Amino acid sequence: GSPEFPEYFRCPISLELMKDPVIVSTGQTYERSSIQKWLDAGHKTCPKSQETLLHAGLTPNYVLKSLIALWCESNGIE
Repeated sequence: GSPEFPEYFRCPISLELMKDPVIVSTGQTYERSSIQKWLDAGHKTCPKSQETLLHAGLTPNYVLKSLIALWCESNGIE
């Protein structure tokens, strides 16, 4: 029983959790402030195993916001 999950709720970036979650190639959905922080730096690899995103384009994924927004409501996480 551990609250460990890559997506859906908290970001694996720094356990900040996401509000507006952004999808990128490779199918990652993390918070823009965490992902685009390093993607903008010129890198395009996932934080999991460094799966090269190849095409670095930020596609806003609205599926997760209502979910993550639910979890940071349970615990004030950021």
